[PDB]
Amino acid sequence: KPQVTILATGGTIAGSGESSVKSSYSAGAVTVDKLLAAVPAINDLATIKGEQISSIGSQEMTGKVWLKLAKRVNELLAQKETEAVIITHGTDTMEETAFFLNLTVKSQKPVVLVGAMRSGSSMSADGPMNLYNAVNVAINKASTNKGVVIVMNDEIHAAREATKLNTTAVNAFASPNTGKIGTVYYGKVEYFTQSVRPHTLASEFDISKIEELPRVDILYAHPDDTDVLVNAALQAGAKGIIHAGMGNGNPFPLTQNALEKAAKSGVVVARSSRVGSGSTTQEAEVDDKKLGFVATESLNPQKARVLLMLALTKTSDREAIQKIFSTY
Amino acid sequence: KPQVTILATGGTIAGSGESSVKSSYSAGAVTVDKLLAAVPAINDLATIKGEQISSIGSQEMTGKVWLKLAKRVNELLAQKETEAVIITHGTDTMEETAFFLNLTVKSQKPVVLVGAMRSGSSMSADGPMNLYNAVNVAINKASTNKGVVIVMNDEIHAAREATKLNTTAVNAFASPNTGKIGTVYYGKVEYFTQSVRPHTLASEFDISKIEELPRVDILYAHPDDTDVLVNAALQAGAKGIIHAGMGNGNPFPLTQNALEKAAKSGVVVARSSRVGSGSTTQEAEVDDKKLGFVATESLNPQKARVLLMLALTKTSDREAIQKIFSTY
Amino acid sequence: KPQVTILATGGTIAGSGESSVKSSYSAGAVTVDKLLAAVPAINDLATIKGEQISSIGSQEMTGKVWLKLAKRVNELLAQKETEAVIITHGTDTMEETAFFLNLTVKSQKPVVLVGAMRSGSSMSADGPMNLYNAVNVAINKASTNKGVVIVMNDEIHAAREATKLNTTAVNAFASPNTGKIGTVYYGKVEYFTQSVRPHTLASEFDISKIEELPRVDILYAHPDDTDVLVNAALQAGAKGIIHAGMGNGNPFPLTQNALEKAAKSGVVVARSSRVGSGSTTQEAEVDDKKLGFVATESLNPQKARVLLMLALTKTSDREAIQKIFSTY
Amino acid sequence: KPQVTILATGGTIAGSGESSVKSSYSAGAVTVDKLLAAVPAINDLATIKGEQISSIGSQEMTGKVWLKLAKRVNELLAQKETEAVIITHGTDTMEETAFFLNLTVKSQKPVVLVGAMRSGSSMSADGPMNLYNAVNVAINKASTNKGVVIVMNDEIHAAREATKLNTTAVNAFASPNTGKIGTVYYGKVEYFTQSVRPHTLASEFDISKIEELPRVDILYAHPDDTDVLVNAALQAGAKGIIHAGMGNGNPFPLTQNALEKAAKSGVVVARSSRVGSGSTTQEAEVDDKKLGFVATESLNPQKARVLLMLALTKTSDREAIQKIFSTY
Ligand SMILES: N[C@@H](CC(=O)O)C(=O)O
Ligand SMILES: N[C@@H](CC(=O)O)C(=O)O
Ligand SMILES: N[C@@H](CC(=O)O)C(=O)O
Ligand SMILES: N[C@@H](CC(=O)O)C(=O)O
Repeated sequence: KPQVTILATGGTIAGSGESSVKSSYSAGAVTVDKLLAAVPAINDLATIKGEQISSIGSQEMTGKVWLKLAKRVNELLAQKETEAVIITHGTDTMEETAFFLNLTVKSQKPVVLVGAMRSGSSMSADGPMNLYNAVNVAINKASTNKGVVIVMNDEIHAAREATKLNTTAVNAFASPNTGKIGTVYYGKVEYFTQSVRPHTLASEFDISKIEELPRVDILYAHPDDTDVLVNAALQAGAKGIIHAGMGNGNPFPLTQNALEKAAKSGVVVARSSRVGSGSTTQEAEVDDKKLGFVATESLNPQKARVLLMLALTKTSDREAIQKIFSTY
Repeated sequence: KPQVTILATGGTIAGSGESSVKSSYSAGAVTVDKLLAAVPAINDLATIKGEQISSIGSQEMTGKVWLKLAKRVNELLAQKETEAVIITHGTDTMEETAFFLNLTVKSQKPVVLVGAMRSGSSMSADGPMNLYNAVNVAINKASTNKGVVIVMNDEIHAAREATKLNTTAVNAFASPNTGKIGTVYYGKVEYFTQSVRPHTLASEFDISKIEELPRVDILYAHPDDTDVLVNAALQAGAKGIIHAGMGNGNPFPLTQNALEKAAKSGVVVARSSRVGSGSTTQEAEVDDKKLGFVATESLNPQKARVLLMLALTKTSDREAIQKIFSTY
Repeated sequence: KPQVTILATGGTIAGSGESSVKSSYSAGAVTVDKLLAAVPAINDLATIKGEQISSIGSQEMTGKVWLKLAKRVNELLAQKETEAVIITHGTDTMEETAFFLNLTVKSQKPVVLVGAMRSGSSMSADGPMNLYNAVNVAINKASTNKGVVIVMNDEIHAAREATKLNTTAVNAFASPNTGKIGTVYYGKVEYFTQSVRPHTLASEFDISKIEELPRVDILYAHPDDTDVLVNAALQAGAKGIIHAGMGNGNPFPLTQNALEKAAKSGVVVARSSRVGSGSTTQEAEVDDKKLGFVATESLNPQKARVLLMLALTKTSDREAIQKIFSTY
Repeated sequence: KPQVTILATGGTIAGSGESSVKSSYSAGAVTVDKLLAAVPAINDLATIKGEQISSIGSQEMTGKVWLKLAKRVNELLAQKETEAVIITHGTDTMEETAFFLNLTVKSQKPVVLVGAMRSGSSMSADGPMNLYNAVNVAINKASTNKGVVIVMNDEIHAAREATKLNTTAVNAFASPNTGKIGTVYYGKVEYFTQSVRPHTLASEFDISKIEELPRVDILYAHPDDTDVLVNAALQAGAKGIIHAGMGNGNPFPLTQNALEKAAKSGVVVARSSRVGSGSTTQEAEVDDKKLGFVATESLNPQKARVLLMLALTKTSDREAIQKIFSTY
């Protein structure tokens, strides 16, 4: 059987309450032992080890945990015995973690993120099936060199493309600019596409000596907008600002003036959009070269923030950062 | 022929350059005369008058223009001769203006907003067809008491439900929580549903004596979030804050603490979501009663902001504002 | 507590195996007693009675069962004590049954159809939550006069609009031309729209004395198509044919010739589309008046078949049937 | 400039009426000269030659035209000077032609299909932009070895995945199981994914000596279904039958019996679904091995028909054809 490590970042996503007997096997973490008792079929698929990386809701995630997680995944995948890693994660910020890992994990071995939109104690809990399917995706031969993926609701999503698009639905994850790369239905894994954007082993980013990430704020645009939030971000030491613009990345005029001042001060200003899908394009209404801004193209604000944080570990140059957005 | 007024808020959405002869008829505004020359078939459908309300891109919209527009629409629809109004508008913030009018226009006569995702001078410009269809919707007997609608890409969307969900596509408008209420295909209008949430003549809001709207800021949530933007909004005199939360409206802990302090000071804090669709629900992970927050339910951040601005013209009471979010 | 009857058309959609004790209460049907044991929370919401109408997979449905079901629902809802009916049904043809009931049930009281895309013995079975939500929708005051609805995956779909759009997903039901009319999330029911097309008490159709429905076949169009299936339908005594055309209802020329001959013989030919969404329109490429065909407008082939079957109980007149398609 | 050939299969998709002067250049086909006059910017991108392959609406397409087109495309792409082919085509059956070419063109050079949902003479015609973008996709370096693509509405779709999913909308094309592989916005081409299913140079099929394709019929399933259409297809010499089944490919019992008899006679029976998306899976409710059927997995009925036609040029063996459906 293949060997896989499950890294937990919070509580259990499958099952509820205490186990009906004390397991003889310890996987290495109580959360993971609880998963193996809730979804016993996973033991027939792989030898499972477990680790508790953090113990939080995903809305409490920080860069410090991202760095810890990425360094550990890199260590685990460098081991000959370890065939893949599965990370159990809260759904709220799963897309941000997945995208961060997709640029920092230096391996072709599968890395699968999975969660649950319903509590494990709920009627019709989705966690058990989501986990079972995640293990099957982690051990599949075709999963190699696909990048980091999210497995939810019988679907396999590329980390660059995935987002949570609904507050409550079991089918909340989507890839609105490209679609799922594959499917997993009662453990049967099939891929139909793959990303052509560089990831994992092909990424230029290396976080192995980084202890803290650069500060990047996100602003939400609207009619009758303001300069005071730009100013407060600058005052708090923001190294970058993602602006979630109206339509195709458009600012209100007062805010634009403030962003232009931020960019001149050396804070990188990257234009995204509040709309949900599509590219925030170059050479539309905003003269990015004249103002000193980067266009984020086909991302969203929260994933753009992750990429700009990584870029800022290397450079604050506008052209070099535009090239990063136009590559990854 | 029915009499309709077209109100322009910027430039032409159809045609490009100068007219091939000087019209004998003036509709009342040069922009509208240019529309009638670009889409001459509309003159066979209605007697068209025109007015220029503002001359801006929609990313430059302000509450002052919203108030001017709402008061003028109410004046026009009070005239016996005027059967409907059409408003030409930039796409970026069309959903905000439409939602504002849906709660402030005191009439059952149709109010249609229309725009264009491509320039009128572009190949395959969408403005001419969008406008032709908009006039057909405005004059249709079934359009009475539907509320304010957006007509784009052969679709009729209810203002409560409509949003721009893509940066560039001609089909960028959607109603992600309910779908379009009708269709309009080469001018043939058909309704399949109507909103059951109160609007227009049934709305409690009245802006006839309001000269300035309450300040309401929007915040974009993310991992490793901050208190400084909350604090800057408070300092700039925000009467309300929309928080675009992670997942089902969840804040990061530092931010939650700052929002709790805002709410205690009498600034209304309303929880929405950054995700794009679904309800930001009551009685999920955030104890709204204990912290002093409102749940915005099935809106999005930018329409929640419009409703909170209107609510704040009447009250800052938490319970009363929750009832308003649960009604409209 | 309100009184509701659950009518089963096959097996259980929630739970698996035998009950852990023999219930003292009999609801009136073993399948329903099994549902009450699998989802005990439903007993706190309503007094439940049960009946077994048929015992089949939905792919085995026949007009005979539709007639039995419709007559029984009409009898139950005529009783003062009965507040609503819930029908448990296989997903495959749930849309056809729902649409048939929406034109034949002469009552404003709620009629809710519900099923499960996963077996009740599966990990993460959706039936328990789907049923719980269905009962909550059946007892809600706002559900009155909404027509027949389908409740799946936390969504409320109007029967006229609903379809199964995916082979396996828990989120397979959709309303592709209009969207869901409401939501139901852990039993909390909210409506946002309603149909404006006539249904239930406002329908002209009455099946109380009908023992067998007219035969209507469906044909699937494609390049290099044929006349032999039209001919075989005619030979088998088809009273109507739904043609699932290419694009906006277009036939291949050989097939068109055969359909024109069918229509001249008195068999009603109604044009739908194989594409999945949108209206099959009048006055596009096919001259329906000259050829003797009906355009089905905003339906799909299988729901068009249901409406044409009902129309054929009354008339074979082309204009009268076009009016039926353009009304319901 | 790169040299590209445009092959027309019907009339012009852009422009309308006569040219304002007689061109000095002939591209080689009057339809193509009319395109170059309607969209003159294309002449700055490439040296364009033109050919008229057929003169029909796409609803009149036959296997004979598919064979002529595939052989000609193979001849052209074997020429050193020819960098790509563009094919103008009716939208109704564009997905079938594209899928056929994707399995029969023996080249990595780009092959782009393009059409228009509105007439060139319409207001807001989409053909001019669609064609401009199609030429930009054809000449882009990243378009090599992507397989055959459909370019519509600013989107690049893989032929294996693309379908017309709406009767009338300009955004009618979709890839419901995977999404678009790239974008093209005012000629700026970007790819985000590529198909991992074999195509073009990697396909086993070769049509160079085939003069007529095997007959394959499609049947539309429904409640109270019949055996007479199966029987008529057999009688007309069908070598294969695609069954568009209820839900996950389920037949009605009478029909299943007739299909079992067909399969025993050596007619290949392949199960697809009427639903619109998802896989028609193996090992669900239908025992394919026992009955002698193939599961078409993640296609739709009309593309399953194209693949079964090509499979039947080589074999009628059940297992071998299941492998073909599981590969391509
Ligand atoms: N708030 C939870 C949501 C979930 O996991 O569904 C989390 O993000 O940790
Ligand atoms: N930025 C423009 C976009 C458009 O109209 O499409 C506006 O909102 O005014
Ligand atoms: N074939 C089953 C499918 C389901 O219920 O999910 C039925 O239609 O009865
Ligand atoms: N019926 C036309 C439709 C179009 O091109 O949009 C065809 O397929 O040729």
